Amino acid sequence: ASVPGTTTDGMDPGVVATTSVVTAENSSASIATAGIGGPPQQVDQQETWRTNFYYNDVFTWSVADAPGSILYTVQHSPQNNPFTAVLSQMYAGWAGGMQFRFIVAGSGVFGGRLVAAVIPPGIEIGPGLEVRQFPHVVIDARSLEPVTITMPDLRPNMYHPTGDPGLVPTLVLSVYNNLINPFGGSTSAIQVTVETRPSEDFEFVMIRAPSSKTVDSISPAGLLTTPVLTGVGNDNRWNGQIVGLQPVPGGFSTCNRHWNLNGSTYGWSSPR
Amino acid sequence: YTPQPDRIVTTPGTPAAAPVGKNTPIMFASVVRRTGDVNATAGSANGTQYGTGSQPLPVTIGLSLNNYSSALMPGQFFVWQLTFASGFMEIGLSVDGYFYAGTGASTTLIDLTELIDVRPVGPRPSKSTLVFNLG
Amino acid sequence: ASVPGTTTDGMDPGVVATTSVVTAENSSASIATAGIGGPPQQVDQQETWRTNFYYNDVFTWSVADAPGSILYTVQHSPQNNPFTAVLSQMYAGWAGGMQFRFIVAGSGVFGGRLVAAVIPPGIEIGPGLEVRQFPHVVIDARSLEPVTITMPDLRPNMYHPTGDPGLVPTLVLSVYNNLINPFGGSTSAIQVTVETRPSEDFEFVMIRAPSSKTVDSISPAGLLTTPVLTGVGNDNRWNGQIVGLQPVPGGFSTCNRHWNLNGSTYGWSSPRFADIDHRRGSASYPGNNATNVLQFWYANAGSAIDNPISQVAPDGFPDMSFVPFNGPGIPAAGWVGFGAIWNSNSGAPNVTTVQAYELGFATGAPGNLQPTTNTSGSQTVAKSIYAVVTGTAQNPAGLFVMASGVISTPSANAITYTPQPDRIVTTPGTPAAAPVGKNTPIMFASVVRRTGDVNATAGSANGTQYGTGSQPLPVTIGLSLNNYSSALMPGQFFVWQLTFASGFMEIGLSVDGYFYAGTGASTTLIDLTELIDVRPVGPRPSKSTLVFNLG
Amino acid sequence: MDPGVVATTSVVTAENSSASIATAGIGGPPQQVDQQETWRTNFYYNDVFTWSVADAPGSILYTVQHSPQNNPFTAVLSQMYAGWAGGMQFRFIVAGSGVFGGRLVAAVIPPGIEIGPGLEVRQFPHVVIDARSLEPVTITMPDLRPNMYHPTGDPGLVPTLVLSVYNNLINPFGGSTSAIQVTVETRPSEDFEFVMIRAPSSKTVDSISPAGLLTTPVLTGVGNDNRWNGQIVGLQPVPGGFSTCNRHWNLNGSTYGWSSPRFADIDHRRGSASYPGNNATNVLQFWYANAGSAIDNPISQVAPDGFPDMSFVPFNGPGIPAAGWVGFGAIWNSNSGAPNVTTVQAYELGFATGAPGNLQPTTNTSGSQTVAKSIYAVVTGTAQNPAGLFVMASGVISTPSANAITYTPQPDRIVTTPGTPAAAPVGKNTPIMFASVVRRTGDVNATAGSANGTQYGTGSQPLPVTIGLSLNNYSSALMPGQFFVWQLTFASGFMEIGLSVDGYFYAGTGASTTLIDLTELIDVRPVGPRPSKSTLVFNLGG
Amino acid sequence: MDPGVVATTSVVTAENSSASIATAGIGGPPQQVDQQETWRTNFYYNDVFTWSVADAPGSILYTVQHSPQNNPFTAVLSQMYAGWAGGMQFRFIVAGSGVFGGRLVAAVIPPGIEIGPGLEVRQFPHVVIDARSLEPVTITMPDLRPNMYHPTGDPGLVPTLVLSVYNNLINPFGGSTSAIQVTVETRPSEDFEFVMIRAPSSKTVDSISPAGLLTTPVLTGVGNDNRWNGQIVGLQPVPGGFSTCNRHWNLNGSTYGWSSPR
Amino acid sequence: FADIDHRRGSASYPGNNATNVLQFWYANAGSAIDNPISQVAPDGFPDMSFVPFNGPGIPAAGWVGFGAIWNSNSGAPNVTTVQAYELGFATGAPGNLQPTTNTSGSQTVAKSIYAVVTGTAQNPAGLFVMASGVISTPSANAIT
Repeated sequence: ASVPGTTTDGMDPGVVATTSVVTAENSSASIATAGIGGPPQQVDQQETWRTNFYYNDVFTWSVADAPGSILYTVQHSPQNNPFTAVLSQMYAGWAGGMQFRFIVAGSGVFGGRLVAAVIPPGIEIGPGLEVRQFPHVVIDARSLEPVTITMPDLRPNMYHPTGDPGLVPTLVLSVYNNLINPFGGSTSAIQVTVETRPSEDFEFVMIRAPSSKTVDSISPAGLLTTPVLTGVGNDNRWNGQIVGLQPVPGGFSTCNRHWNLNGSTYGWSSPR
Repeated sequence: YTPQPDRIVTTPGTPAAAPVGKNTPIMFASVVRRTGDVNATAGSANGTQYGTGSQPLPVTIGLSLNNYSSALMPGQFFVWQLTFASGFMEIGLSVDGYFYAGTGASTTLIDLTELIDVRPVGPRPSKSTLVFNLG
Repeated sequence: ASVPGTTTDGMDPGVVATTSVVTAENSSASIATAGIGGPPQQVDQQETWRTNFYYNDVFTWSVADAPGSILYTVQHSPQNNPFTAVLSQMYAGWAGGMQFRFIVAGSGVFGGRLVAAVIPPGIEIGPGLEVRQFPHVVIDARSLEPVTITMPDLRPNMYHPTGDPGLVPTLVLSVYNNLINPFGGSTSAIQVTVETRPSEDFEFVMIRAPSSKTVDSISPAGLLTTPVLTGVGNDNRWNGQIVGLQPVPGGFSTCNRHWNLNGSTYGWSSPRFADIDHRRGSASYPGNNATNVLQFWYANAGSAIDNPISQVAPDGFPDMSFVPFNGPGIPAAGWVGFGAIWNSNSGAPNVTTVQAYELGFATGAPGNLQPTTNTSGSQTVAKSIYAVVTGTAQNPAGLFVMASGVISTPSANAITYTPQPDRIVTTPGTPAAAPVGKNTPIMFASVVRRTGDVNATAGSANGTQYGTGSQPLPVTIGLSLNNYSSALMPGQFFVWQLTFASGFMEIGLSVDGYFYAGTGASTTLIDLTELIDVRPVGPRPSKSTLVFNLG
Repeated sequence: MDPGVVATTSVVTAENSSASIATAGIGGPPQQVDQQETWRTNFYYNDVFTWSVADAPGSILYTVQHSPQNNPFTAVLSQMYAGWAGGMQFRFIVAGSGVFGGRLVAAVIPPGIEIGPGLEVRQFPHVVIDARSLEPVTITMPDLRPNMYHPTGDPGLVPTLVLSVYNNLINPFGGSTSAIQVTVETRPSEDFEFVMIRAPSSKTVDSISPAGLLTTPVLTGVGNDNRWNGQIVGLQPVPGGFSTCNRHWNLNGSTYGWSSPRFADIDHRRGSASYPGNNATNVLQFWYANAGSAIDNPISQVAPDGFPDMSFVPFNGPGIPAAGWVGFGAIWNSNSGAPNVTTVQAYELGFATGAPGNLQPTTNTSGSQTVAKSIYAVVTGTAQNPAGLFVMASGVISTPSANAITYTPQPDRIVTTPGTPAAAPVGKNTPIMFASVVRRTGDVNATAGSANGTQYGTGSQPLPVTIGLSLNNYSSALMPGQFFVWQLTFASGFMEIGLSVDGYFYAGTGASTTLIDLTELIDVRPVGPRPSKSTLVFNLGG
Repeated sequence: MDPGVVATTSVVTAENSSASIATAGIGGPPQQVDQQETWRTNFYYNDVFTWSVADAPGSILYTVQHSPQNNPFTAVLSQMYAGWAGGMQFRFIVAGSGVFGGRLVAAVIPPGIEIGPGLEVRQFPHVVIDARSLEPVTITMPDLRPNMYHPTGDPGLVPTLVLSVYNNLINPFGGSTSAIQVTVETRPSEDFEFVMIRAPSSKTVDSISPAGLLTTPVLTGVGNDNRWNGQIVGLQPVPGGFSTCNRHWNLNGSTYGWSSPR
Repeated sequence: FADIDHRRGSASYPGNNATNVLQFWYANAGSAIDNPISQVAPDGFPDMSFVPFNGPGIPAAGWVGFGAIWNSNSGAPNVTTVQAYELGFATGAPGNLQPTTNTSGSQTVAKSIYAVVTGTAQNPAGLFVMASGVISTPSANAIT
């Protein structure tokens, strides 16, 4: 009695594609050296946030992208999942893997393949990075079942602290083979959606008070929120409603009332 | 817009916002009234006047209280997703504090009146094209 | 034995996809809870109204819909199934889940996925809602077998009263991935049909009289039928038959006889074409001779003490900005009317001055008369367009103007529809119609006589003048009494289906009282001559584009 | 004991229940058969009929056929089922009194029998219902059919239930109370079932029997007349009768007259114009045409659309005429008409004979001529032979001084076309006429307060009723000889209002000419058809 | 038979009694549930309403909500209990006469329905009450609620009991007597229970509906006017009307005039 | 904290000479059709009662902001009538100036506190005043 591949459950991983970085000794070492933070917390395997896949990002794959061109890049972090980012406000450290589910919304008439490799930490990410010379999994554009890969937690640290996570692996989806629409025309692009889920060895180690360093001090996610860019936030020059974005093709250099990510300024004005 | 990059007073020592690939620096526009026309607001028949700033005021307020040194290594963007009524587009934040969106050599002002959802996606490399399509 | 999958029975679900909320002990905690209404009514899992899937709503899925764009969202209600909606007027409360079966009309050459999530009842649904971060399933556009998604009854209440259900879960089926049609050409959309069958735990509890009134604002499907368009039914500014709809690109704002979903008006002028009467206001005339002059009446905006709705204008005074004119040349458009002057203190109207007067709102009377845009800080004005041999100059004076109006045109050939969107006055604090997506606001035209030509007939001898109004008067009459605050969820519109002789056009009605159509950037008047019948569809969100299949 | 408890109860079956269920399997399984449902174990209201003392023993009061519209919940279930079979239980509740006496017959007539005066119900298998009975009498209607099931929309031959007088109603008092009300309550029997589910879009009964068209606000809110667009504040009876045919629509899809139901405009193109006096300064313009020259009106040729159907009053000189119909308007020349600037005035229109000499009022439209004379002075007067009028549709009443003349029109001034049905008082019932407060020329500020009684203008029937009747055909929706009756409930009383096959409205006031105010009126309610011999109730607040 | 004997009796339950008691355990054990108590096995006076001949058939005479203030002993028990659940039994006693006639409708309106002129009670599951009836007609009000229990002070959605005219009252005499009195008697049902005991200092109804302010001695003893401080000996009617605004206080906390009450 | 902007507010100057005159601007409340929330007053208007003051006398505990008057036919502000204008509510503008609290029947009344050469007497004129305000004090000593 069957389920049509066309439709997938949220708990359904699809086809589990393995990679040479994903091993048993890596997982056993991950748990054995994550135990220094204490017992594993939020480890109950029947929770809704641990079994279901939740949306991370979507991206466009077109026929104008050469092979080796990187389309999608995710750093290993608990901010990828929307539920481990909420559980990280009350825990002082995290350790373990994460699973990424890819759904390629192509038909049988398309051609070309994606590639998927887990970059070890310490490697620069950008153009000239040859994904296809890593341990990799190819993904066809005519794939119907979703394909999933596990990101192993390849760390030099024992655990990752919440404020400073340290060095983390990176997952890249680049063009393995050029997408080819045999037809010819303006309708030459497809979309691939990434859903993320914590693995079986993902855990948080020690608890901490949420009145500690808050979400405005560990990541700048709350600096740009929804009402700020619509009718609340003002510029740092004129005190007016931000109603547009003006691109500068030649570049500029603003010194006064401009703060970097190091909490410093080169100007002469307080932030008001 | 008045704050043209050819006339901005800058102390010696600040980093420069340079275009990285197809990504280009952006500056946050706002309607600023003039001494040529008091009643000139957005959509005026006399012509709207735009005042542009480098960062939003809540962003530079929150940047002056906290430190994100262990959040973005040099050469990485922090990217938010801005979805509109028609399309969606992405802006990114550098280490120096400048905002980067990928439009290439285009200088058209973004309308920004149909913005509905602003959400973050996390750290991304600097030499990657942020997706921009208003339709 | 063997079905191929191309043919599915009405009792056939196909593939069943439960996301994370269809649990057995949830159904057990819902069945034992709903006994507070007594024995469960209409529970028998052999009846043909609850074992077969039935049509609820069909909707299109174009290639222009971005991921996350809302295609089809319904709340948990008996109205999602036709026989359950029939028994909903028979019963007085319900509890239990419902099965939603989706059929995708797509070939194997299409591509793209459709997400489907069950929203918990406490979540406000609007622009900032992200659907794909909920427990969901995806449905491909190449789905041959139908997919059923059972929406359970998650509720903080015991049972759901039909009058006040409180908090109900919501099924949202939005775009997961862009539908691709790798072929170019005219084919850029497919269709998805939603079938609905009540679940194994659906039940009704109490009886009530057939269709007894209820706290739940009734669905506004009865205030707009077919005759309204091709028969009786008049306008808001004038009393004429609606001969067509015209789309205005940019928007407009009318706040005279306009009532919102929540029964309220922002302005004067109760919905009835009676007459215009005032008592306080001054009359004056130019010229040293009191013979063959033009009378000049004005009062300030706020002396309408007898008006029980708002003080800013007398009842029936039109919302037309004044066109300033001087001399024997008659003005271009405006609101004239056959009327007279009258004095106060038990005074009857004067015999020798009955004439056509044009009315309006001015600023700076009686000097440099200027047109007025805002109602606040203004003054109402009225002056004759023809010659009358007498003038009165008493400080207490008033008008008597018939309520039906016409448009004064100097040469009167083709002209322009009146009033324009730049000529309608507005009270402060008005809501403004804006074009959302490809949907533009529309405005209903009618045939109105002119002072230059008495024969303003729709035939030969010059094109006609189309007088335009905001919403029809039977809609305002039926909506000035009832309250529809909970009938339609804000951010969507109640869409109907007009059926012409060679096509169809969908018309939506928002929460502001305005009407929307997906004509696009066109100013072409659409003629209602071949319109046959009107069938209601129901709630549909603003991201969906209405069809414009015209012959 | 019929409470809201768990309850044992007893759902009484029918005599042919074993063969009703078995042969109704041709539609498949029986649907909505479950004996614990609370729509099947309770009696619900079906109809009320009036049993008066003036009825013969054996005269039929209440007749109804076997149908699922006899129950409020089987009729609700009937839109989603294309076929039904099974019996029904009827309960009769009498209002009655201890001092009243007389019996009734309830019996089930088998199919193939005519129902009328010749039918003798007392020899059928029946039950007897007293007037003074406390416990309501229950009868069961078996489903005696020549078919296997009754499809909705064409049910075939059905049994009939007939209520006849066994002994005539006696009141030992005398007058005052001379009628009683009996309530029929209807419950499905044991063998009642539905078969063969259908889409609810399919509908059979589309004639409410003129019902949903007259709701309550129509009278305590919106609602206008047929003469002016005035708000309805009163009903006033007239004894003797009246005739109206302008915007008066009968129960079929027809009318006898002009003037489509809309207050837009009056426009006529061809007709002669004149003015008296040798001086063409400060005169009264007089326009005339004959009856039958209206080519542009597609309904009737006798008048332009919107012309008032009143008789012209003969007046001359500077005196303002009493009563009448005036409206603001102007005269326009032909040949791509642009009107003359120097003539816009109030004009009194109407019907005369012998224009422009000795003007006499007219009663019949045949042999008459339409006239239009100004009441106020105008500085120019034309006399061109092709000329027309353009008069607004809403009108006011011209008056010499203030005070209050009478309600206008009187029943004798109203013009009729040949072939018009006349209102006649039948029994103690008498026709009514809907009143509205209208503005006048002697006093513009005719607010309903002090400074004499305000002027009342009366039309025939409400406009909502004219609009909702024009489209639909009701040739069988009301059985001739009866009227459809609504039940108005005030704050301190109630009244029954009827509606015949001719569009007229009736109330049982008798010989009284007093206006009845809908100030304290709250709600109306449909009842159904009821015969003309029954007097409508007049338990008002007085 | 309702005497002061040992008695067998019959305390008639409700249709949803199995689910009313079980879900009311969220407040703990059920309190004041004992079927031999004499405040639960007898009918007591609740309200009287006048049914006149000048009322339309279907006009609402008596409307009341499901509440423990409908019984004189559950309202007494209500000050020491912060929550109740369960049904109630209503009995209607008509004064009537043999010469009077006409029926009434008693039915339980489910929650979520407006109560007024548009409501049609005759198509509800109901009981019929004659004017000339000897034995009083009993209806049971089930506790149909969207909550588990009704806390006192904010009971939520409750069913409503509506008395409407089935057939209008007729008097074949003429004038004189043109109204009748109907007495409503109220008894708790089988599943009625209290939960979650509270201090009696807590109070909900503090407006007597202007009641305890006018007692009897106010008129046959102490009591003064608003103009002079004179003892009240009479009431005198006036036809046509009058206006007083000096020490005349309306039902809100306001007046239109001077002269504080002293 | 945005600027105060109002169209068609009456402006005048007392006397006949236009040397060291004090600029007077007033507009009735309920006529400022500029906000989507209410028409009682323009945006950024302080909720302060006007303390009356004449001649060369600095007012006290008052909301003074830097402002100018523009012609409504063009929108261009006038050159010389840029001063620190007291912003508040008053009851009677052409006669004696008195403070007020209620908005019904009061009027938005603005007046400069230092001497301005000449001044616009145009009746449909408009008033612009910047967002933030400083304190009008007769002396250098602080108050409550």
